[PDB]
Amino acid sequence: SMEMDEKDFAADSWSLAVDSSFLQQHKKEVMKQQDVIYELIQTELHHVRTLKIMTRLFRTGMLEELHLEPGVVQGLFPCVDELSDIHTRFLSQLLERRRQALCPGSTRNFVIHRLGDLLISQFSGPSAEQMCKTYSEFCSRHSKALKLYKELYARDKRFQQFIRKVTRPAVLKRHGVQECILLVTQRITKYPLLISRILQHSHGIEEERQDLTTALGLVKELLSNVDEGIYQLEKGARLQEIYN
Amino acid sequence: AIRKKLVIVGDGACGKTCLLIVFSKDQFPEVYVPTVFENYVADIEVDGKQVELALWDTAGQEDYDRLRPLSYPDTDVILMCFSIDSPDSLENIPEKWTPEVKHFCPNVPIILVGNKKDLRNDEHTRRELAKMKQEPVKPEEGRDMANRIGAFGYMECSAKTKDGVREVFEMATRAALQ
Ligand SMILES: *CC(=O)N1N[C@@H](c2ccc(C)o2)C[C@@H]1c1ccco1
Ligand SMILES: *CC(=O)N1N[C@@H](c2ccc(C)o2)C[C@@H]1c1ccco1
Repeated sequence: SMEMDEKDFAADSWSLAVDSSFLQQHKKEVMKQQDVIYELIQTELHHVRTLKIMTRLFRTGMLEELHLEPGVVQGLFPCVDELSDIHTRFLSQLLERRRQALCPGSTRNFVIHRLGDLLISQFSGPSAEQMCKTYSEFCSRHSKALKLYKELYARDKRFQQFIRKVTRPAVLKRHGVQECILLVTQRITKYPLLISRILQHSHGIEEERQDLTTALGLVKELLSNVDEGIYQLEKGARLQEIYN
Repeated sequence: AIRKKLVIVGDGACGKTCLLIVFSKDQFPEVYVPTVFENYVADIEVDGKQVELALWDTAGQEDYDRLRPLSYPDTDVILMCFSIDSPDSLENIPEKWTPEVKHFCPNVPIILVGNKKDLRNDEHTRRELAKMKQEPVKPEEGRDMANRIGAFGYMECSAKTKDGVREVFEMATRAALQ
């Protein structure tokens, strides 16, 4: 992550991020809505950062320092480039919406009144198709990635020393290889929980209540499609085991 | 320290996300209770042994039967959660959650946990349940269910007051070590 965005999302809530003289001018219902919108963006910022750890610390470090067999690194980090593009673009849009909403003379005081339209765009058309195909691929390769990691850690001493070295910093405590993989798989099922709670505090404007209800329906359709498109791959699985 | 993995399972209304947040945070969430839990690695010392306990939630995965099992690989301890203000969440334990956990996590200890124990003597809770011919889950109903499903043990807590929360995670660490 970049320092500018980390400081903007350092507080435990929107009500603690904004100045208290700005907070006091708003109704409690607006503060409740903004607190959940802030959590959505803060968790998306953390999710993009998990993907950057996977591509730039783990993936690139393995290609540059290790002598692994070709196609091994791809098995460990399936679809990470595609996933990083999808989520970095979505995050860019969420952060621009916040930036546009800032008061002149402030880098922290804002209210996002329109979010539903942005969530509909992300979870419909070509961008929904790309998230659906990418998560169907990633989640079907998840078990194989963990087993490949465990195989290399137990048999390759150099790989073992590499892992101990790059995961040693305290900021990486919950971001080892297997932890990053499960963090990515779990991301998509967080969206209906966050959107339903934003919707619960967005009844003031009927257009916004409608857009958030549409977005919620779109995310659930995507999750159901991803769930139905999963079939766990197994390294060295025989054809007979697959067609039975 | 040795690394152990904990996963919490249970219905959407069981309070599992709140339990993981209150244990992991440090300062109680008096301003905002987060909607979601990402992960956490707790540093725990139990009976003289130091353990790194990785914490995971299955909230959001309840309706997705093919995504949900991806949370199970290499789990060392399962917390099986139900809500004391929801006898329906207790009834879903033996024939929905227990067979799935025994299938994907064979020989992994399960601790059955009764969340929201503060609501056992709440007036609004008792009145709302009385309309549907129900009452808050009794301690003996929790123990008998834990005994019936082959649970390692039965524990109660309140994420709201923090009572019993530390004891649940210390016991889960001991269970993961056996
Ligand atoms: C993964 C993906 O992009 N798609 N899943 C589709 C679907 C419909 C029913 C099921 C089980 O899966 C729809 C969507 C798509 C759009 C265009 C081509 O595929
Ligand atoms: C899950 C749980 O035990 N709790 N959730 C609470 C809450 C407060 C506001 C909203 C939308 O939900 C109340 C209770 C709690 C409070 C602090 C710790 O747990």
